[PDB]
Amino acid sequence: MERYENLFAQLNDRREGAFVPFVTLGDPGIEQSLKIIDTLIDAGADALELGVPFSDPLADGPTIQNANLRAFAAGVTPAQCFEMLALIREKHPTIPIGLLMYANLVFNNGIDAFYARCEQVGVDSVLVADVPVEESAPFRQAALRHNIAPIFICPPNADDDLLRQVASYGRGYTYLLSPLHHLIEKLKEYHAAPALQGFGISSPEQVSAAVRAGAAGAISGSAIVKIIEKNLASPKQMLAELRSFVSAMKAASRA
Amino acid sequence: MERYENLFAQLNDRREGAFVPFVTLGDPGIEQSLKIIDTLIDAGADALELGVPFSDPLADGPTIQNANLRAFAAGVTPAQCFEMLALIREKHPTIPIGLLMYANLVFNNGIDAFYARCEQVGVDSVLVADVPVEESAPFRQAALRHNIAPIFICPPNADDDLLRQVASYGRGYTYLLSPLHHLIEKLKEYHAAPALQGFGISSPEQVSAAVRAGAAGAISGSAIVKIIEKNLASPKQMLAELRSFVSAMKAASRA
Amino acid sequence: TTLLNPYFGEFGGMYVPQILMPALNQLEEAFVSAQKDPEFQAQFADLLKNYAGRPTALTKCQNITAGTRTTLYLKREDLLHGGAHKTNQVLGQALLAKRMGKSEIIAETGAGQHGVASALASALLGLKCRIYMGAKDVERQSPNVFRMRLMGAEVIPVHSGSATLKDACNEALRDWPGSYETAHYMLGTAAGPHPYPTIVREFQRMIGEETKAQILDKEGRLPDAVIACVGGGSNAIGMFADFINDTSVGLIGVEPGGHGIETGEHGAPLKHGRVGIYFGMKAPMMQTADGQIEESYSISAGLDFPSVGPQHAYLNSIGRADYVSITDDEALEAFKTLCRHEGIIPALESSHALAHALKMMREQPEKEQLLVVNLSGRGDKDIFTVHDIL
Amino acid sequence: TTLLNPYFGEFGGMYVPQILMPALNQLEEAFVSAQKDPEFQAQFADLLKNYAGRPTALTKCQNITAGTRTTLYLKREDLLHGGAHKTNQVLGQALLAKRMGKSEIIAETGAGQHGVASALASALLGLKCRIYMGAKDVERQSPNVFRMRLMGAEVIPVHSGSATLKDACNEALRDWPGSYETAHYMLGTAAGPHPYPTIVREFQRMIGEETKAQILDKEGRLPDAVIACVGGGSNAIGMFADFINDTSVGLIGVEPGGHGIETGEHGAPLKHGRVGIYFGMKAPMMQTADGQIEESYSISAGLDFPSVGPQHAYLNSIGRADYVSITDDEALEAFKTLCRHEGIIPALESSHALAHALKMMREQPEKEQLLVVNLSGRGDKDIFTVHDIL
Ligand SMILES: *Cc1c(COP(=O)(O)O)cnc(C)c1O
Ligand SMILES: *Cc1c(COP(=O)(O)O)cnc(C)c1O
Ligand code: NA
Ligand code: NA
Repeated sequence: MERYENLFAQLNDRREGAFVPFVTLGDPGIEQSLKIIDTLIDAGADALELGVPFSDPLADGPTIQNANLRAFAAGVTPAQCFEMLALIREKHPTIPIGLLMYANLVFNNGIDAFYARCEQVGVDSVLVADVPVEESAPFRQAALRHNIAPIFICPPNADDDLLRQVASYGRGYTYLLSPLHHLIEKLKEYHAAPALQGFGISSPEQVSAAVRAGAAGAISGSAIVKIIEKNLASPKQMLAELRSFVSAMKAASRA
Repeated sequence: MERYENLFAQLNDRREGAFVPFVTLGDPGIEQSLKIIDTLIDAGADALELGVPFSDPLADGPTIQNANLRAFAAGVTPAQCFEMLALIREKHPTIPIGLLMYANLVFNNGIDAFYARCEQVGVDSVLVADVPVEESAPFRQAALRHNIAPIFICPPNADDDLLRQVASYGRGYTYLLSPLHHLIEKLKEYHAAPALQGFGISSPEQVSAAVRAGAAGAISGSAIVKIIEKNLASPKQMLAELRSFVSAMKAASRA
Repeated sequence: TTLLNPYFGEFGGMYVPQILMPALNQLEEAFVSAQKDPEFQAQFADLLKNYAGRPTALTKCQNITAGTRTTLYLKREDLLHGGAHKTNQVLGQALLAKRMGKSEIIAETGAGQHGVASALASALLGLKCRIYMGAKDVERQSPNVFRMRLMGAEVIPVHSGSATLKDACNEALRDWPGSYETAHYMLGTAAGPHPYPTIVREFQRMIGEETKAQILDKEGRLPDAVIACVGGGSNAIGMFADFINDTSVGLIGVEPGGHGIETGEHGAPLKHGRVGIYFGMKAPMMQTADGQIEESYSISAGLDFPSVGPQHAYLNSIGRADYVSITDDEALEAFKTLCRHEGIIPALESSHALAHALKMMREQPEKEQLLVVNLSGRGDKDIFTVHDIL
Repeated sequence: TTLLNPYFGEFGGMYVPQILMPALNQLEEAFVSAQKDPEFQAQFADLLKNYAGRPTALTKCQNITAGTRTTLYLKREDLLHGGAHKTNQVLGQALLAKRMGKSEIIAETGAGQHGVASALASALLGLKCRIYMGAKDVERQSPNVFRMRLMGAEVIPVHSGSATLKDACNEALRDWPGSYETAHYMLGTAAGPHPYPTIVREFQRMIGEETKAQILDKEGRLPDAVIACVGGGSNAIGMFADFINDTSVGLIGVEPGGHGIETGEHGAPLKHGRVGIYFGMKAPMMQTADGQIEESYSISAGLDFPSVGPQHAYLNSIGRADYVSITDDEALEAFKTLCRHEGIIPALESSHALAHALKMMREQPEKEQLLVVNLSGRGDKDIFTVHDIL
């Protein structure tokens, strides 16, 4: 499948950036998670990034730490997340769906089986948070054999050798971690996958700003997850305020 | 004065041993102590050994440790003991009175002043528990200048040099700490002061036994002090049982 | 790209977020420079001799071995300043921070002994030290938290996850990408991402170097085995390294068997866990079937690291070292036995290595064998755990 | 009659009951034999090196002295096995017991550290150890009582008198006349009747011998002063002895000033008590006007001996050594200051000697001076006394 290539062509036809929310699967429970996700899509998300709860999410700050706490308080496991993903794909055939994973959950019971499971349920990309390009070869090769895009982060200070390697190794999109003007042009120069700016994006003006700098779009997670966190004892308020935020953020991305 | 020489001549004229009780001055208080002492004399004590309460009586076992505890619970001090001694001497002019002291109380404010105070109140001898013959020269010399007998202990295993030194240095009586047949004859050989057996004497048959072995008599303290200890809340019972014990012990000493 | 190999066979590596790679490559390059720099070697040796008290004694224990053909020596890391071997490598790491121009130290700790080590070294060397510690371990390690604070370090409780050592390890790894320019992360065992397994080995290898010189002086030959407990692997690899190429010398590492390996309540991932990837490395881990990391259980709080250094999983796979386990009650017996027969109070971590030497002696009392136990620490800290249980 | 002089000027002697003299003369004669016997010297040196960890480091403390002309070194008795200098002389005394054919050891102790020392040495050397301890100190020194019992010693509470250290000293002196044939009394400081002040000095004099060799190696000249705290006098006389005939070297002993010498609540009998006779000796004592012995007060429980060794009262009277006092709050400040600026936790007893060195530096910061403090012990035992007060 080439869901990301299809998306970014569509959004280039409309001179529009993508707006891509992040949530933890299962937070605050499977049924409410599946409604949160359907609300994100109906409110305008162009693609989703979705976390599988892990015991030691050493690259995440407190808001996502606490999302994973909530999902584990609900008994969420990686096998229940893959059931969720198959359901979300059967409702929504074209939106790209990326996972944010920690290595041990991909390596667990075998890296090629993890990427084969992704391909069976309809996942489009996987970012493994603690696999740097230097350790990535078995992950990227297994991702490519099962038609999954391996996503890499380009750090703010990435030297030229690191830009060329992210360019060569990634597919789908490049995660440009948050004056990106130089790293964006260098990425285009090396024919990298289109860039999505991420970390910190929590307001419409940043969405606009990332698209103006030349990125293809922006990802936001803590800001979406804080809305869940804020609204736990009013699930219907939760859906409405998620809808209001996403609709705003995606409107900032339109030309 | 030569109160001990007078006593032992009198008791030799009657082929009798001396029976000499020990008590702590002030136990369990000054007034009851002064009645205990008068009871000991009326019941037949030939001489008295009297302790001045000291904070660290490192040569005494538990019964006397606790006598000193009781005297300090009553506020007894060495100056109050010397007032007591002057009173006891004014009631009783001929009985010999020996003190059992710890060194620091004699050295405190000067060894010659301590023996001068003894001589003023009418004390006849002083045994300092923690002054061995090797350290005794200033004590014995000051005792002799103020006509006080310095008493030494002859340990059960005393070698010949130690027997000769106790013989030479002591006066009044020799304290033979508890088959003494050899140490008794050696003492007589060296013209020692007559021997009083002490430690453990608590029954009449031992009094008899010490006199038969050749000693001039016997001293008993813990046994007298346990009668005080046993009878504290019945002062009149205390006096009666002290009278019964001393009368028994002195009768064992008669020929 | 690295200067040195980040793996030991399949195990090891650098599994950190991309933004942390430059901090690891910078630390690697500083370390290869300092290992060739004779001035850095003489500053580290002078601190280890005149500050920490090296060399430490090698004590024969003739009362424990009587009536058998075992001769047992104890390498006395309990006499090192701080009471455990952890001081050696903190001093080295602290001097590496200063050589890189850093002013601040980040450390994690579980039972508290690495925190104290890092806080003493930072006080001596004028570094500003902050330590992360799981909040359930702050609550239960009152005395170490106080020591750290006396020594000027900032102790930061970590409440996420299980609020124990692995959660503090994650928090250090979340702070360093924003601070590596002026802060060095002084990792507490021979594990984590390269270069840490190799730097901590090299900064603890004086344990075994001294032990070889001392046993050749006293017996004229090498040991039949050297035996060390294995929490994360630092004291054992510091005893083993200088003996790896002496092929007749056995290398025995002892993991905690807790209430017994069948109960599942143990801390023995090298022989009873599964390989995973976490804390920067591929190594055997305590983990669930689905890959969530779990805690290690032991009566000794210092054997709580839930994996193991990658060089021990490699020396096991090739057969050069052998790894065993000792349960809480064998460790407790060995602690009581050393206190009463040699007048030495051993840490309960080191008591697991002594317990295994005692079983080698007792199981075969007429086998002639020369054994060295690395007595990694003193056990004054354990005397009321031992009280309350008995 | 003795082989060696039992006095130091007016101070010292043998004021025990007659029945104890043969035990002292026998111990004197064994000790003069062992001091000439090269086999006894090589058995004691091997235990002090391979068991106890001698020699101990001499550490320069450049962070404490910055911005002044003081250079301060700390002689590291805190790194000795057991955590304090008391181990050195217990090992010697234990070997003297065995050379006399004794099988049993009697000791007294106050804060518990001598009890632990004596129990470790008795466990190593196969002696049966009983210790007397005032019952108010058993109650307040739970951790040391337990250590002793772990090491196989019998701890006997003493309830008489004030139920503190002097009361345990009396109880030892009441048991020995019935047991000296098979039991040796291992006295805990350089005091008591001859020969103990002289035997404990000789068995602690390696402190100062090592310090002289170490400071000549590192600075090429002797110290301007060596400074040690004075409870009963053992660690100080072990630092001072090898320097007595180096007339340019100051010898400063520091007694505890408690809440301040004017309050009367102190433990400084050498300079603020009166000479008396007790525990076997003529020496300055804490005593009432009428001659009852009193306790010493200090925040440090180990400075509780209520007199002082006779050789310090003599070295004071002739002007060879100088003795001062430091209050509880100066000791506490010096403990906090060493923890934060050198990463060393000192015992509160030794903190009194460090406090006085800090006042010599701070009072005259441009005076050039080379100072050695004897760091008699480690202070892990004190960290919550220090907590609770702050
Ligand atoms: C922490 C500690 C250990 C375990 O750590 P390793 O890295 O495996 O050495 C062992 N002994 C002591 C005394 C410890 O403090
Ligand atoms: C007991 C002790 C002291 C005091 O005893 P001294 O005989 O005066 O040395 C001093 N420091 C430590 C650490 C102690 O344990
Ligand atoms: Na482990
Ligand atoms: Na004192």
